Amino acid sequence: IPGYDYGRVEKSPITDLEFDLLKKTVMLGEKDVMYLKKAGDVLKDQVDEILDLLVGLIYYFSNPDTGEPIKEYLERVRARFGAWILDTTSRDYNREWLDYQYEVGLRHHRSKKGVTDGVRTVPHIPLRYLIAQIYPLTATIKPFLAKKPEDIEGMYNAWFKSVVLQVAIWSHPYTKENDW
Amino acid sequence: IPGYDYGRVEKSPITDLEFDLLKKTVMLGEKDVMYLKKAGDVLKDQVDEILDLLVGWRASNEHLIYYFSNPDTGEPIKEYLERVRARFGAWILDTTSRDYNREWLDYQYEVGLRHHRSKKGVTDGVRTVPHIPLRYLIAQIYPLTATIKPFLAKKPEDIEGMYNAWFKSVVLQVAIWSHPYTKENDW
Amino acid sequence: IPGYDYGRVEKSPITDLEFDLLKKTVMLGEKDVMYLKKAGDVLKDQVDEILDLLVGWRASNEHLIYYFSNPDTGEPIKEYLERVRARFGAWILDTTSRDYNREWLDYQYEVGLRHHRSKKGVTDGVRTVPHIPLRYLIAQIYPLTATIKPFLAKKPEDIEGMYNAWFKSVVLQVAIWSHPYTKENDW
Amino acid sequence: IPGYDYGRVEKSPITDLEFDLLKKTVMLGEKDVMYLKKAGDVLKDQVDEILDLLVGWRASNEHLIYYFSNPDTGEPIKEYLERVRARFGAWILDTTSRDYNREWLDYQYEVGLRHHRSKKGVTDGVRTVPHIPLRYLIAQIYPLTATIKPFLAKKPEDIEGMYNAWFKSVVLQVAIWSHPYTKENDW
Ligand code: HEM
Ligand code: HEM
Ligand code: HEM
Ligand code: HEM
Ligand SMILES: [Fe+3]
Ligand SMILES: [Fe+3]
Ligand SMILES: [Fe+3]
Ligand SMILES: [Fe+3]
Repeated sequence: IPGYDYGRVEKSPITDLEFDLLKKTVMLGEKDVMYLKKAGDVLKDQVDEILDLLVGLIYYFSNPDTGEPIKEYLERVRARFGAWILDTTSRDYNREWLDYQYEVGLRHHRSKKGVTDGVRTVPHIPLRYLIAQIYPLTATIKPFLAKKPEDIEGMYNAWFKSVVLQVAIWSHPYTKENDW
Repeated sequence: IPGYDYGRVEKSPITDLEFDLLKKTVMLGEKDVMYLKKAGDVLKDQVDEILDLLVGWRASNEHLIYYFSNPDTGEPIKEYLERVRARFGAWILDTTSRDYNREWLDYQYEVGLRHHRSKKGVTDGVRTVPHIPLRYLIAQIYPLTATIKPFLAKKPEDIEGMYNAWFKSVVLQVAIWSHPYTKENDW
Repeated sequence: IPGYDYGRVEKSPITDLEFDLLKKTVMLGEKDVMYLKKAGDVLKDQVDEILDLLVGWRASNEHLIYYFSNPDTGEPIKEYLERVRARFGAWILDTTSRDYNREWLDYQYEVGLRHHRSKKGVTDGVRTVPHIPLRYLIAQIYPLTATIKPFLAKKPEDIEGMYNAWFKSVVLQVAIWSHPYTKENDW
Repeated sequence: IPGYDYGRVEKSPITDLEFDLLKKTVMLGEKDVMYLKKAGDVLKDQVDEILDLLVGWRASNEHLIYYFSNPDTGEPIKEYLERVRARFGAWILDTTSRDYNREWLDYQYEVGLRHHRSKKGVTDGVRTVPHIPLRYLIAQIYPLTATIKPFLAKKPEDIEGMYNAWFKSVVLQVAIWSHPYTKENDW
C-alpha cells in the first residue's frame, strides 16, 4: 500500500508518559485493548463496506483551484484507510502506534497533506473539521460491529476512545507551541 | 526564546550536596565564578560568531548535523537548528553569568534530558534522531571547551582563568547530564 | 607492574568505527598524535612529580581517597594506592606514547571497567569501595587535564598542542569508560 | 528481548535478486514457506526444550561454549549465554514464521555479522571471543538442522516437509552469513 508507513515513521515529539496519560484520559484500558482486538475480528471482512461509506469533505481530496476531486488521491488514501481500520483494532497502542498516529495527523495538516501521494491538493485540513469528524467516524462503525450488546458496546466504546485519542494526538501540530 | 526554560523547570533528582561535591570535584570555586562572570563580559558581543562556529542552519555542523536531522531521511531540520541555536546562544551567557545554584543545576539537568531520548526533539516538536549517545556528549566536552578560547582572547592568566572556568563548567554540565544516561546506581 | 595489563586484555565491545568516530568527535588527529608523543618526551622524567600530585598512599589525594579505602572503615588501602599509582604512572606514558589503536582502546575499556563495579578492586585483590560513580569519572576530566599542563611547560603553541592533545585523550578515555556505566542503548 | 533487532537493522548489501536466487538455489518455494509456518505451529511450545539442547548457562554444551566465553580466561559468560539464548528462542520462531523478505534477509545478515568479528559481543556488551570462524558456522548447519527434527515429530511427509524447510532455511541463512566472512569478490 503506497504511503502506508506504519512502523516506518520518525519518532513523534510526544513522550511515552504523555501518551500513557492520554490513554488514561480517554480511559483506554486493557478491556478496551481486547474489545479493539475483538472488533478487529468483526470488522475484518467488512472493510470494503466500511470504505464505501467513507472514502474513495470531498473538497479536501480535490484540487483546490478547480475543485475537482483527485481519483488516485481518493484511491490511495482509501487503501491506507482500510488498513487504518485494522490498525485501530489490532495494533498494540505502543510507541510505534503513537508514531504512526502522529504521522497520520501530519498528513491531514499542512505539514505533509498531499505529500504522500504527490498530489496537488487542498494544503490543509482545518483542525475544527478533524475534531468534528470524531463523531461520524465513531458512529459509522457501530452497525459494522453489530452485523455479527455489551460486546458491541465494549467494541464500540473502544473504537470511540481510539478515534478520540488519535485526534488528540493529531491536534499537536495544529496547536500553538505550548497549548497542546 | 521558544523552549528556553531556564528557571522554569522541575527539580532535578540530584541533591544539593551531590551538586556541591560535583563542583568541588571539577574544582569550580569562587575564583572560577568570577572568571565565568568576566568571560560573560568578554563573550557578550561575540555570541553570533560563536554560534556560527557551532550551530545553526548555515553553520559548521561536523558529523553531528545528523542529530539535528530527520533520522529516516537524514535531512537537517532548519527550525530545529534555528531554535536550538538561539537557546545555545543563551546558554553561552547562562554558563558565564548565572550563579551555579539549584536553579542552574535544574536547567543543566533539563538540558541533559533534551539530549537524551527522554526529551530530545520534544522542546521543538520536531521528528528527529531520538537520542544523542552519551559517548558523544562526553567527547563534545573537548570541542565545546576549546572552541571558546579564541573568543576569550579576542579582547593570559585572565584568559586561562576564564578558559579553565569554562572548561570546569562544560565538564560539570556533562557530568550532570550523564545521570539520565547512566544505569540506576552507577552515576 | 602488577595488574598493568596493557596489550593483554580482552576485546572491548566497541567497534573500530565507533572508536574512529569517537576520535573524530574529540578532534584527535595526526597533529594530536605527535603532540602526544612530544608530551611523552616532556613528561617522561616528571612522572613521580605528577604522581605525587595525584595518587599514592602519601599523595595529595582529595576526598577521592575514599575510593581507595575500605568502605566499612574508611581507611585508605596503602597497597591499593601503591599499586594503582604505579599503573597510573604507566598510563601517563601510555597516554602520550601508545598509538591509539584497538590495543589502546581495549586497555582504556579495561581501565573504565576497573573504575566500575564490574572490576574495581579485583586487580589488586583489595576489599574496597565497589564502584566509582560516573559523575565523578566525568568531573575528573578537568583536574586530570589541567594538572598536567605545568609539567608540559616546565621544559606555547607546542605546550598548547601537547596540552590540547592530553585533553582530547582524557575526554576520549572517559567517553570510552562511560560504556559500562551507561543504560544498554544510551552510550 | 535485549539485542533482538528483527525489523530494526540496516539494509544488508545483498540485492533482492541475489536473495531470490539464493532461495531458488536452496529450493525454498511456496511449499517450504507453508511447511515453515506449520513448523512454527509445532515448535511454538517446545522452544525452551529446544533451547536447553542448544544454548544457555546450563544447556547441554558442545565445545562451542568457548565462543560464549571470555577468551583470556575461558570462563563462559552467563549473561551472554542468557541473552543470546533468548534471541535464539525468538530466531526459532522467526525462522518458521517470518516471511522471507528483505526485512528477514536484513536480520539474517545482522545475525551473521554478530557471529563475525564485525559485531560479535557488541550486542551484549561482553568481552568475548571476537570471532566465530566460518568453518564452524558451516559445520553447525548439520547439528542445528538435525536437532530440530524430533521436535517436529513430537506432535512423516508433514514432518519431512517441515524438516526440509528448516534445513533449507538454515542453509540459506548460513549462505547469507558467509558474505562478511568471504574475500571481496568470492561470495
Ligand atoms: C474533516 C475531517 C477529515 C478530512 C477532510 C479528512 C481527509 C483526509 C485526507 C485528504 C487524507 C489524505 C491526507 C494526505 O495524506 O494527504 C486523509 C488520510 C487519512 N485520514 Fe482523514 N480526514 C478527516 C478526518 C479524519 C479522522 C477523524 C480520521 C480517523 C481518526 C481520519 C483518518 C484518516 C486515515 C486513517 C488516513 C490515511 C492515513 C494514512 O496515510 O495511513 N481522518 N484524510
Ligand atoms: C559539551 C557538550 C554539549 C554542550 C555543552 C551542548 C549544549 C547544548 C545546549 C545549550 C543546547 C540547548 C539547551 C536548551 O534547549 O535549553 C543543546 C541542544 C542540543 N544539542 Fe547539544 N551540547 C553538547 C553536546 C551535543 C552533542 C554531542 C550533540 C550531537 C549532535 C548535540 C546536539 C544537540 C541537539 C540535537 C540539541 C537539541 C536537543 C533537543 O532536541 O532539545 N549537542 N546543546
Ligand atoms: C573521581 C574519579 C576517579 C577516582 C575516584 C579514581 C580512582 C581510581 C581507583 C580507585 C583506581 C584503581 C581501581 C581498580 O582497579 O580497582 C583507579 C585506576 C586508575 N585511574 Fe582512576 N579514578 C578516577 C578517575 C580517573 C580518570 C578521569 C582517569 C584518567 C582519565 C583515571 C586514571 C586512572 C588510571 C590510569 C588508573 C589505573 C588503571 C590501570 O589499572 O591500569 N582515573 N582510579
Ligand atoms: C560453531 C558455530 C556457531 C557458534 C560457535 C555460535 C555461537 C554463537 C554466539 C557466540 C552468538 C552470539 C554472538 C553475538 O555476540 O552477537 C550466537 C548468536 C546466535 N546464533 Fe550462533 N553460533 C554458531 C552458528 C550458528 C548457526 C548455524 C545458527 C542457526 C542458523 C546460529 C544461530 C544463532 C542465533 C539465532 C543467534 C542470535 C541472533 C540474534 O542475536 O538475534 N548460530 N551464536
Ligand atoms: Fe509540542
Ligand atoms: Fe539517580
Ligand atoms: Fe554496548
Ligand atoms: Fe559483497
